[PDB]
Amino acid sequence: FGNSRADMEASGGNSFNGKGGANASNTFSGTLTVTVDQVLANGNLHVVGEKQIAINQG
Amino acid sequence: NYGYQPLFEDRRPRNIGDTLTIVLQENVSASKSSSANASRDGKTSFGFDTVPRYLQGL
Repeated sequence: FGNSRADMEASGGNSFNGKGGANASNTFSGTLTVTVDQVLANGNLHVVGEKQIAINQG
Repeated sequence: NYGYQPLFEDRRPRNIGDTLTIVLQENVSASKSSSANASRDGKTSFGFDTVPRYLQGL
């Protein structure tokens, strides 16, 4: 053990941090009058409708 | 002669040229938003401050 033959010192480190995420949203509010353009075999009604508003510059 | 006119029925437009009051009340509002993120951090280290003799060559 003389002459620092067995003296030793070591250190080590390892680090990892990952993360992730996502999100989506949508809202819609209004009222629209549509018209029936087809009646299906079970009585369900296909409906289509369009509202066009022009206010000033569009 | 203006033809037959119902007595107790509410006054409705029935023929071409009849007038009707439209109360314009429109309130439409739609919105959508989304986001995504991802992160990754990595750190690694190793150090031999004092190396014993039998480990020196390595």
